[PDB]
Amino acid sequence: AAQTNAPWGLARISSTSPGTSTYYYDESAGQGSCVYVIDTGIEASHPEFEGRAQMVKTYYYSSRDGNGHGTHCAGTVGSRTYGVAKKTQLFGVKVLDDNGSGQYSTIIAGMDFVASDKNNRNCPKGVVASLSLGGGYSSSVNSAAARLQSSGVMVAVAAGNNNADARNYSPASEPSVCTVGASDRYDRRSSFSNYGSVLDIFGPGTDILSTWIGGSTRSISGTSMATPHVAGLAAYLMTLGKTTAASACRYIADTANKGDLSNIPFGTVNLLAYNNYQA
Repeated sequence: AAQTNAPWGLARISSTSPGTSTYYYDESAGQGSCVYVIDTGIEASHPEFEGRAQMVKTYYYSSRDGNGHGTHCAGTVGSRTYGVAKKTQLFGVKVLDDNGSGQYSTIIAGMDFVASDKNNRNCPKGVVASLSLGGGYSSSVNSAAARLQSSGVMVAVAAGNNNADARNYSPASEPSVCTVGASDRYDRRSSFSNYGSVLDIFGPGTDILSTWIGGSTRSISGTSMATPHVAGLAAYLMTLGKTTAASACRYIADTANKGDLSNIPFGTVNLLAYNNYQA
C-alpha cells in the first residue's frame, strides 16, 4: 500500500533515503495487534482513530486527555493518516496528568497494569507498549519496564530530551526494553535527543505531525514522537509474523538503515528504524 503526501516520518520509515513523502507498507497494517499508549490519555473520539482507540485505565479524575501529548503519540502509532500501524487496536493508560506529569509510583502501577490487562484483550498478533515518558534514574522504574517486557509485551521507551547520556534516565536506561532516540528529516540526530550505549534505535522525532485534542492536528518534536514510530513498527512487523514481542527490538535493529544519521556520538548506535517493505 502507498499513502501519498504522508508525514515525513512515515515516509522515512519505509525508505532507504531521506527526502521522500510517500509511506509504503503492507496492507495488513498491524491488524490483530494491540498497542498500549501509557501517557496523558487518548482522545478516542478523534475521527483519525476510527473506533480503534479506547481508554482502559486512568489514575486521575478523568480518563480524557486534557493535554494532547498522549493523543499525539497514539496518532503516530495507529491513526489512519498519521500512524505507522493503521489497523492496530490502541489502548490508553493515563499515568500522566493533564500537565504531562506523573509520579513514578503511578507510572510503575500503569506498567504492571498493562502486563496483566493484555490478558483481557484480543491481540492474537502480539502486544506492544509505548512509553513516551521518563525522569531521573530509578531502579524501580527500570524493573517495572523489565517486568512488562518479560510478560510478553514489546516495550518501547523514549530516550529523553536532555542531549545527554540516557544511562541517567528511566525507563530509558533499562537494558531489556527498546530505547528510542530521535532524528530529523535530514537524517541528523535531533538537537535534544539523548544518546549513549543504552539506545537501541532512532526514529523520526523532529517536526512530527499527528493527532491532537479537540479533533485537531499539530506538529511537535521529541523523543516522545520517535518512540511511537518504533512501537507502531513493532506492531506492524508482529502482525506480519516477522518477529515477536521478545525479539522485535533486536529485529528492528537488525533490519534498520545503518550508518545514515549525522551527529551520532561515538559509542551510540547509528541505526534508523526501517520497515523493509518491498512493494
